[PDB]
Amino acid sequence: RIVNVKLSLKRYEYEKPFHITGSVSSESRNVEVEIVLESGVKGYGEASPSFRVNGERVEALLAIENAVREMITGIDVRNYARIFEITDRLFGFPSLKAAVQFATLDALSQELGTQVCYLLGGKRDEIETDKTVGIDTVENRVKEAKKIFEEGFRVIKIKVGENLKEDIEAVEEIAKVTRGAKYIVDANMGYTQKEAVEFARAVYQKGIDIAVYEQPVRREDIEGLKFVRFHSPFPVAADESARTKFDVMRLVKEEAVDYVNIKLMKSGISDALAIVEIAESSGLKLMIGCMGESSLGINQSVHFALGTGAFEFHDLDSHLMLKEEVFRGKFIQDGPRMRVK
Amino acid sequence: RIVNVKLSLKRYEYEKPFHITGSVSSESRNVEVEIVLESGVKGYGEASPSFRVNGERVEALLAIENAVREMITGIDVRNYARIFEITDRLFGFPSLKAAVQFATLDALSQELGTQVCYLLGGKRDEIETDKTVGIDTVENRVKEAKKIFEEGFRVIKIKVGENLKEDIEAVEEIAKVTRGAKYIVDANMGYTQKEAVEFARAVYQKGIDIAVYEQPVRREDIEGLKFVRFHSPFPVAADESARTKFDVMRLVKEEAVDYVNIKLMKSGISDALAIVEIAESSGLKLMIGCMGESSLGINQSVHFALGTGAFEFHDLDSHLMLKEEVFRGKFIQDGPRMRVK
Ligand SMILES: [Mg+2]
Ligand SMILES: [Mg+2]
Repeated sequence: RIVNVKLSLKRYEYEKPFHITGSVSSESRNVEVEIVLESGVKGYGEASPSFRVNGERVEALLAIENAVREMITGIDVRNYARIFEITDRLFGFPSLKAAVQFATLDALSQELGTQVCYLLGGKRDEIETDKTVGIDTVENRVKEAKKIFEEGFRVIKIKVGENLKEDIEAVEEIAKVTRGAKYIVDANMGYTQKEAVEFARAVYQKGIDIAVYEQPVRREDIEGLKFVRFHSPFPVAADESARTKFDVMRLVKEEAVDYVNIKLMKSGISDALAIVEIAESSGLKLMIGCMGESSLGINQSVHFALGTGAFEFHDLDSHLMLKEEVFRGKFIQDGPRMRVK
Repeated sequence: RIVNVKLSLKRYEYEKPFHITGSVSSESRNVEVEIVLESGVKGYGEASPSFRVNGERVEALLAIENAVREMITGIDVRNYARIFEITDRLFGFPSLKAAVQFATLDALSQELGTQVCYLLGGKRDEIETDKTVGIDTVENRVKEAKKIFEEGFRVIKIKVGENLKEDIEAVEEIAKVTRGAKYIVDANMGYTQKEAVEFARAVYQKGIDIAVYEQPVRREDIEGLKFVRFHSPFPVAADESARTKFDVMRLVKEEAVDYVNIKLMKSGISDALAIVEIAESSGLKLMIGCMGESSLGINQSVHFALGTGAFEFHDLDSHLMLKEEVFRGKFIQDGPRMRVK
């Protein structure tokens, strides 16, 4: 039984300003969640709210701690489905929903003498994450790309979306100095339908292959996502357009995308599990991503990825871009590789 | 880790012959599955093969005991997702796939010190099953209906499909002497689309309400199921047409039915979990059914239902129709009520 739920503000600084389409961050403000059971067991989760994607604000999350306590204290974690249904009402605070739900499983796994990944199926023992190259000058982008490659990452995520011509130039240059690596391009909704297609064609013509082309158009433009998918040689993914299990069910029905970038910060554990099942029951493929989680937060996704083994690609580099005094995940990080203890 | 698997035939005789559209059974021949772990823990499951629904034959299941053994031994039950994936290759032996997957969770939960239902979410502490009135003369159907009503069952499942006129009469007669009960009518594919619609409209005209109208047409007639759904007042369910998670995705995409009768014997635990997620992500509603399971076999569905709490109706009565020496389920039953220990 849950006897207490604590929310705490935790600030983390980025090695350097992180720039993506329409956004620049030098700080990541998260809300840490701790659940305490009467037995003494403590489960931990982390919420990394996004105003841009989920409409959330950290101050708002912190303001509802008491309501969260009233919602689930007294409930036994072995009846976790009840906790999941209740926390699903927090659809306006998706990142907190995710933290609370994971902390619940974290606590439950401890009581059962096991780990969250095994509770979810323990399908994989290891997964590899890519690392992101934020928007900057072509020169700096190429520089960072080389450094990432030299660090051992064989999947490089390239941000674009604000300048088609320069974006194409950047991808081409990066490709030259990182032969052997796969590439993921993320426009974070910056392109129009035709621009998105032009980008893919231009890069394809140079002999460059893109593993995943993330959310090229605006979030409401489902038809646009489909248009790019059907007129672009690379796998197209929905990120901002895919927050709930209902959004995914809709994207599948419309045959809108080849991929969906699942993020616990958008869907929580409950919807994430539904999306995994939906993808495995259709032609949809998945990749798991992140927002601004610290190591404790990425831990939630690592266990989810390892347990379900449902992803072709993993973009869980958030903690790698933040200055963090001490590692706090229940997993092992070895370069791009991640395993469980 | 699993060090061995054993399959063995188990026969159960019916209190009386069970008659449904195009099939009469006097006995249920099941295949019990036992998995042994290096720790000494033993997991149990039961396969109730259906030749009519799954194309399975008891002899064939027993014949591949060695193959199954080779497939799963050496795998830790904490990595159950791996076992699920491997056993998914037994799509030609669905009932066996179910028995093995459940035996796995049964063994896993024992090691973790909990029960299968809690492992699956522990959503509910109690569920209620209906009881079936097989095909017979109107007079005998009415007699069995009264008896079932007297036993405390408030949801009565009525078999029909071989005689439209007599079927209507049977349902109308049963309704008069069981006021207060809800009814589920199952045609087992016996009607043409128009006959199915006429059956429903006639019952409706007499002021009778049908909770679930199961598989009124042939299994391949998806548009027929949809036709009945759009032209009759009661919720229409797919049973024989819904075996795999892929069948369900198709049924949802085509808006063919209101309900899907999930059966572990058709889907196994893996697909059943996917179907539950697909339903919760759409307008689809679910009921859980059975084939010819004995108490040990029904236990698999009871835990699935209690843990997921995903069903509106429960048709888990096969063990109540079979003569069984000793009860062998890990659950408690009081009339239509079923709870866990
Ligand atoms: Mg993205
Ligand atoms: Mg049926």
